[PDB]
Amino acid sequence: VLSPADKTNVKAAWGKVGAHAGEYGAEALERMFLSFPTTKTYFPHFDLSHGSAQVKGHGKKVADALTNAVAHVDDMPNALSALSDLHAHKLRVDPVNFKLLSHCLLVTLAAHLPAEFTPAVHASLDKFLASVSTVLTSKYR
Amino acid sequence: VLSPADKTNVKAAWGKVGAHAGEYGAEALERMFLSFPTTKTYFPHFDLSHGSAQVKGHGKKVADALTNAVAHVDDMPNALSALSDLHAHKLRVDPVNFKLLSHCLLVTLAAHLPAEFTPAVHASLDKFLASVSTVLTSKYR
Amino acid sequence: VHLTPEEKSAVTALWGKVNVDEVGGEALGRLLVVYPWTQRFFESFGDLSTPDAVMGNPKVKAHGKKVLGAFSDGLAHLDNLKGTFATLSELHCDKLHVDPENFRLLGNVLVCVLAHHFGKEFTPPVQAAYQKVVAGVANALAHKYH
Amino acid sequence: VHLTPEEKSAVTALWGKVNVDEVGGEALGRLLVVYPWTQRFFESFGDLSTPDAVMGNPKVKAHGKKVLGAFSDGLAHLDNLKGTFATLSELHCDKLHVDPENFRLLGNVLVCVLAHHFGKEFTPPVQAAYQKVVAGVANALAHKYH
Ligand code: HEM
Ligand code: HEM
Ligand code: HEM
Ligand code: HEM
Ligand SMILES: COc1ccc(OCc2cccnc2)c(C=O)c1
Ligand SMILES: *Cc1cc(OC)ccc1OCc1cccnc1
Ligand SMILES: *Cc1cc(OC)ccc1OCc1cccnc1
Repeated sequence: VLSPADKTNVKAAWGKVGAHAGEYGAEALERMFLSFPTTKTYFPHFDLSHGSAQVKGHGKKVADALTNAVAHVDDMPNALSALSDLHAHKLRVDPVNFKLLSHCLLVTLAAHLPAEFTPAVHASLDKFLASVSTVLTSKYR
Repeated sequence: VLSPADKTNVKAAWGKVGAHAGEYGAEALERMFLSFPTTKTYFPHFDLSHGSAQVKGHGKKVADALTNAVAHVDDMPNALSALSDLHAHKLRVDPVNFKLLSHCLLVTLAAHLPAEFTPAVHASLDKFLASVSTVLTSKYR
Repeated sequence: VHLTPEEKSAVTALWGKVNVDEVGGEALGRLLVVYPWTQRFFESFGDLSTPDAVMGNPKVKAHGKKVLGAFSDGLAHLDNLKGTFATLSELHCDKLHVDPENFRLLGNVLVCVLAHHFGKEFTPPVQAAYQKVVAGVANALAHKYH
Repeated sequence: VHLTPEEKSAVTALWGKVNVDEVGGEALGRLLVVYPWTQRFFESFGDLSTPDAVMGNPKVKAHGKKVLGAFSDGLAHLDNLKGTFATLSELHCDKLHVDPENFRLLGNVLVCVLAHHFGKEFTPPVQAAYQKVVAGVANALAHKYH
């Protein structure tokens, strides 16, 4: 449950991230696949090598979903309904994997925002990602 | 995120507890205190011995809040705002403890409601307690 | 795992009454219904599309028997739990990469199954004992990771 | 634990640049800000009411140096993390009863802080090597829980 302050921080920080969203999503993905190899079993047909066009393209998709989540922060279940069915119902992603990606995204954010990744922004973004993760792993249809 | 089916399962199952509320809430607490002694540190001035009048009264409060949560399942954050402030801000209960009590409540329901505790209802109840736990451990105030 | 003398007898007494042909399937079955992502590990079992399909799936019931048997072994060697499960630990950790948290979930699902089956006989104290047992079993299976 | 030669080497090169007087405090400080329930273990530390009070807390800074110092210890003994943390593990598990998931959280929080300080230098390969280390440390710290 995001407080009014979390929502402000999330919109402000993601707004900061700005045009670099897709890039950050791809890097988060690369960081996850390297640091936690088991996560690769979910992407059997992807070229998961450093810089592959597939990971970068997929990263843009993740980032745009997050941007959409940020924009409908008050009714995420509704806005993420399709992706929730995809991840929770069809792929059966173990929730631990969402904690791994989330962590890799925060690591990625920290690496590119030495001036804006304050403790409060970190805390707010962590709750947002935890919220988005719970929505994507819950079958509410 | 509870599906329409979860709400129906939770309302049907929890509804059968009824007047057994305090007793079942108290039994869940006792099961929790005996199975995971670390939980007892949250209740210092409490008489935790078997049959304790304090545990019995506390169990009725826990059970009634759950009834209230089931009533406002479609708007739990607002309904549980005060209880969330209590546990998240004032008591700072480590999130792990909620999983332990939740599990103890499922055990209690199962031991008393054999016909109602089907795999599907078991599932919805777990999801429901996890949702209540998330709200109670979140600071959205 | 340290089970007092009294706990050991309560655990053995109860386990003596367990239907060894059903309790394992019930537990493995509920795990797949309650925590659906675990189905990903059992796609080869066939139809797991609904709660009833899972609970009535023959491969779920058969595999359930093996699982219960492993818990039984643990009960006969609470003294050497990590040793008893060394071979299963390599399978689940090095080969299947089942996240350790899932072992804890199955243990707890088993506990819900015993309560469901035994009702009031599965008292708070007997549960306290069983929690130690499944906690040890889960730790022994995760050992390879540590 | 494992860590290949390149990994063990990279981890070292980076640790050499880590400020031992502040990174620990920042990691502990962020743990308290991001996961507020952790503040229940530091009531004697003083004002922790706002992120500014937390990140500025003298007790948080000082304690964080000891924390970092333990990580520095683990690095010098990657082949025996369990032994290295035996004393801390008894303190955290048996005395304080800190739930083990929190060890994992502080570990990842430290990784974020490292990324924050090193920027592009904290490459995915360097992170990967450091995730092996913090996971080793957390498992080592939770040993008395096994
Ligand atoms: C913040 C978390 C995440 C978000 C916002 C997210 C978002 C997305 C999006 C936008 C897609 C494309 C959907 C489409 O094609 O219509 C997708 C697909 C997918 N996601 Fe995620 N995802 C997240 C986490 C995860 C995690 C943790 C894993 C598991 C390790 C994962 C595994 C997959 C896979 C396997 C696909 C399908 C790939 C393909 O076949 O093209 N996702 N995700
Ligand atoms: C299903 C989740 C839970 C619910 C519905 C719940 C509900 C409540 C309610 C209604 C109160 C009683 C306040 C009053 O007197 O009006 C309360 C107080 C309290 N709860 Fe919880 N609680 C839950 C989980 C937990 C957990 C996991 C812990 C710790 C193991 C915890 C520790 C406490 C404490 C220490 C108090 C104050 C008791 C006193 O000093 O009188 N609660 N809770
Ligand atoms: C917590 C206690 C658990 C016990 C005691 C246990 C026990 C067993 C045993 C006895 C086997 C068969 C070994 C053999 O073939 O020689 C097995 C296999 C296996 N287990 Fe578990 N297990 C546990 C938890 C889990 C969990 C939580 C998962 C994942 C959700 C899992 C997934 C599997 C899979 C995939 C196999 C192979 C089955 C197949 O595909 O044929 N196990 N387990
Ligand atoms: C995971 C890495 C961790 C390491 C390496 C670590 C290391 C340390 C060290 C070296 C000490 C001081 C020991 C002494 O001088 O007696 C200590 C004490 C303590 N740690 Fe940790 N710690 C970790 C995680 C945690 C976590 C997650 C919590 C709580 C959420 C925590 C709570 C405490 C407390 C309460 C004490 C201090 C008690 C006091 O002085 O009042 N630690 N830690
Ligand atoms: C130990 O500290 C407290 C503080 C407030 C309380 O009750 C008032 C309240 C607060 C939040 C939600 N509902 C009721 C209680 C009730 O034991 C205990
Ligand atoms: C608010 C919230 C916090 C956490 O922290 C772990 C996890 C999930 C969550 O919310 C899920 C949600 C979000 C919007 C609407 N319904 C459920
Ligand atoms: C829906 C939901 C599911 C889980 O885990 C199964 C945890 C939390 C959760 O929802 C939290 C919530 C509920 C209502 C409004 N905001 C957040």
